[PDB]
Amino acid sequence: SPIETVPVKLKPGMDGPKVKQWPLTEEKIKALVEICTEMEKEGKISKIGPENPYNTPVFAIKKKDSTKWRKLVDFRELNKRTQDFWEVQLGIPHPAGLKKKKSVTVLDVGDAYFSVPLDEDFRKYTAFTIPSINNETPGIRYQYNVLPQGWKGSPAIFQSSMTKILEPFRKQNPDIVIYQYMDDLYVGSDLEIGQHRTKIEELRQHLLRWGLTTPGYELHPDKWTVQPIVLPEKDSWTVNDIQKLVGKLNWASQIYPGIKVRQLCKLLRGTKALTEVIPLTEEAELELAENREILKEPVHGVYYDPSKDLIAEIQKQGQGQWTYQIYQEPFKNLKTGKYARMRGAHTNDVKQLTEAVQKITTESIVIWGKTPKFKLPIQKETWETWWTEYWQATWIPEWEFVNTPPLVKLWYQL
Amino acid sequence: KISPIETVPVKLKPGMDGPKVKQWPLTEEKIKALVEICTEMEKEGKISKIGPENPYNTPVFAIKKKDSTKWRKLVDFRELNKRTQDFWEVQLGIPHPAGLKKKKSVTVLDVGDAYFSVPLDEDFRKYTAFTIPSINNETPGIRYQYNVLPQGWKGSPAIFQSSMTKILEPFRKQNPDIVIYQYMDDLYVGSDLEIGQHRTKIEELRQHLLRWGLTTPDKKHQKEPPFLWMGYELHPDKWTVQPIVLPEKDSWTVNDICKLVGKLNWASQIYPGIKVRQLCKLLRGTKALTEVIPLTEEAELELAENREILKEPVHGVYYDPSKDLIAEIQKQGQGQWTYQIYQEPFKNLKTGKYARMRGAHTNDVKQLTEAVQKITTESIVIWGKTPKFKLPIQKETWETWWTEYWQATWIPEWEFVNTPPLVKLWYQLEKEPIVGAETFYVDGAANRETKLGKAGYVTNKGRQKVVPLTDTTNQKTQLQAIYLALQDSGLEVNIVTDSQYALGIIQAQPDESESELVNQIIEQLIKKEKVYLAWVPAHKGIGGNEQVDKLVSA
DNA sequence: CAGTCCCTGTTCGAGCGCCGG
DNA sequence: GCACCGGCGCTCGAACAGGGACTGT
Ligand SMILES: Cc1cn([C@H]2C[C@H](O)[C@@H](COP(=O)(O)OP(=O)(O)OP(=O)(O)O)O2)c(=O)[nH]c1=O
Ligand SMILES: [Mg+2]
Ligand SMILES: [Mg+2]
Ligand SMILES: [Mg+2]
Ligand SMILES: [Mg+2]
Repeated sequence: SPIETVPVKLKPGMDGPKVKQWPLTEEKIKALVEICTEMEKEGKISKIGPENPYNTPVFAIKKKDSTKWRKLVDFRELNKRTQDFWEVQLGIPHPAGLKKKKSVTVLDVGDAYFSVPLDEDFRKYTAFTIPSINNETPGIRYQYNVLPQGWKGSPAIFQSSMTKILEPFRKQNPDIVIYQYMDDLYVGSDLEIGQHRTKIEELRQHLLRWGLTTPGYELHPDKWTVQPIVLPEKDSWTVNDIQKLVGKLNWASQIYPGIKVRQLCKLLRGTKALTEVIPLTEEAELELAENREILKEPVHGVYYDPSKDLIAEIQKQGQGQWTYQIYQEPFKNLKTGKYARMRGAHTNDVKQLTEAVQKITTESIVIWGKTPKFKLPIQKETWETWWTEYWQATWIPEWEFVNTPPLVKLWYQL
Repeated sequence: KISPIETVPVKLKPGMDGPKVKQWPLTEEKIKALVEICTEMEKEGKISKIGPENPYNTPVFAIKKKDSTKWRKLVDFRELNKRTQDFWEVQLGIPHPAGLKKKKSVTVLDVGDAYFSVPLDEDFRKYTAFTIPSINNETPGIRYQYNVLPQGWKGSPAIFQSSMTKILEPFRKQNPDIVIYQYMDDLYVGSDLEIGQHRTKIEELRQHLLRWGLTTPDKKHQKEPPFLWMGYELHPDKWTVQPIVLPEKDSWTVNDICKLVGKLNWASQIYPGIKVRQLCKLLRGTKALTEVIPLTEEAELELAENREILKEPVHGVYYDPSKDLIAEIQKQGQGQWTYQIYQEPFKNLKTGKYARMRGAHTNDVKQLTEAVQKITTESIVIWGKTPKFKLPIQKETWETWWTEYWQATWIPEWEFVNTPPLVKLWYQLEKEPIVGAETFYVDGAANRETKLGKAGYVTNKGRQKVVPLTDTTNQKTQLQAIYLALQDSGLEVNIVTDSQYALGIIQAQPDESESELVNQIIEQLIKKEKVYLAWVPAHKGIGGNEQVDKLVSA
């Protein structure tokens, strides 16, 4: 709806997104057609022809505590292509405070963008296409007229108005922290579990009051905490046990350079049978516990660098357990952690992977204000086929796939 | 009649001008036959005569049409296509008859002179200038530019399809129950109306299309049960493919094996059992398309086996959304799979084939899994849903696989079908080291400058063995040493290596491979009873590993 | 110890064909 | 001496990555 739009540039050297629309299920094409026919009548999107060379895929998800479908667009590409606009020109400050909070509620304030108009010279970049079941008709192309939900540039433009709406609430609640990441609003407090819930209720009202709708849940930062690398505690040690132990230690030495293995290798002199029991020597016993000591106190010299990318590797541990590590430069981890099976959901390794992905990303937003690039333990096709069945987030992070077997039953396990 | 629809605004890539390429000399038959096409279009206003103010030129030619008699004017815009702005292709795929639902009345129409009935952007008409040379080249030939959509330009299909959708948008509003499968100018219009009342909407649709410039000549399938649409023959109950003639010849060139695999693949759509892997092996080693290649023995068998599937009529039934979708998979040969999507026992919808060899070292399970995926993906494309699978694998085989594998894996709702050859895991390495089994420490090195190498083992009991190797690599030698440790051992072995690479291959439990060395290491592991494989860090003081390292150094 | 070579494994797009228009 | 666009298959080569050796000051 008309006022004054902001001139949005693309970096001279980069071209707009040109991504192919992947296949969608009937249940969700129908959903998209309805949402799009609605959104067009309202004037949010417009029909375009093939002379617009750009595309960005669309789909639909079904959020938790919702039976209504949500139109999600995979803007990942356009974001990479407009990062000077959203990171440099119009940055959104990240508070180091919500990490230190007790409870943080996330709010889907994405609805607010549909009021603000998008620059004409940019509407072209936000083009998408709905497919048709069994290719009855060619795809129906559309483009945004308003700010899009999924673009990292929408909150950037809305900052102006968002800070105004939020100021009277902040003036009387200076102790409460509000961070904005895309369609979401992270709101944290050092208050009581019950009093938090009502301040959130007041905030909802405050926004609903300023014209913005917002249709235990909430995150507990300090209830996550970094889990260490740990060595087993055997009563008696075998040849095999010592070798597996030496392996763990050898890779671990790439993280903590002070770990010595010498005396453990001294116990392994000559070709012994794998199940022969070797008792521990005086110095071997000292090196065991001394190495364990270095794995008790985490690696020093781990500083976030806001220009460098966040990287995350996940490991499938089996029986519903999944471990993760986030770093920027290898062996120098910023955060490490587990991921347990949620109560009531059916066992599907992909649901678990996607769930894990979303958790870690949320943590990464809350902690750093950025999303990580994921090194996923799954084959490309397997993921590309079922990830959208379990997705419930408004953002989508970067990912690559990796096949790497567990040589040393992953430093992370039992 | 040319369409009164608004033009799609076209631009040329920034800083580039239009084509100034000369017309090549043509055949007298073709030139004479192209003057008729151009005279017909001028009087109909489809092209326009241009004077000395148009510096552009592009060559034209003509191809014969599918049913002959009439020509097709083509323009070699390979040059303008380069200087023209990119488009976004609106055609996302080819419609499949297995996706069509059972209709009471059908009529498939084709729109004659399709592209030559849609306006071209008034501003862009200049670069679409061509030249028809005279009968014997006297003075200049007639010039001409386009006022309509040219056959051979990058922008043409996307603009036409898009222009066809805007044409059928008003008619569909007034007729929601009518299914118009539109692919270019080929409209399969199908309804649940009675034959008399159906034929009336078709005349309303015909008249609608003629108000829009789009003519439908009297070569529109009326009510003729053998409807030829999209390379198929559609009967009211069932559909089949159009006649597929596979050519028999004594000597074959590489261009022919390409043509045969492509034909065979097309026919995989509904003829179950098609195999191409051995025929496809003849395209290996690049070579010329003109060069003759001899048909090997295993490929002669396959072409004969495929010839046998083809001389039999097979049909596929249409879709019933009130009934659910079933997909079934069979193992063919090595790395080859066939599936079939049905709703009822002998009544198939579509059949298929999965033969991709992704990776150097895979297994049946891994392959069955990517087969399941290929279907799921294309099922969502045709019916908008995923099917229930009937798979040749045990619930317990699958369970041992996924719970033990390091990648995340999943196959949808499926049921075990007891149809041999079954998909199984041929071995399973031990979680813990075998007590009462000999421990084999293995390593194997190679000199990268002389291409020579050694590979061997040393055991706890005192057993030892090193072997010289000819044209090896450092990785092959470490693989050779696992092979040795497996030959010279009992039913129960314990092998300990310092190679990530090798162990990595074996941990993934391969049952096939591109490498013969790896193939026989598998053959050996299957022959065993209990095998425990483990890893150790290279240049550390691991007594056992250290001993073999020295031995393989010279 | 660091670059550097080789091996081996990937992923992408190109090229050819098939079918459709 | 020959156009376009789409989907699929199949092979090849480019580009890239990781590990183990090598070499070198
Ligand atoms: C098969 C084919 C189609 N096309 C496009 C352009 C045609 O206008 C359109 C439809 O092709 P056809 O319908 O096969 O040809 P047409 O409609 O122009 O004329 P008619 O009905 O008289 O056969 O498809 C090409 O550009 N080249 C081709 O070789
Ligand atoms: Mg036609
Ligand atoms: Mg046609
Ligand atoms: Mg060695
Ligand atoms: Mg060595």
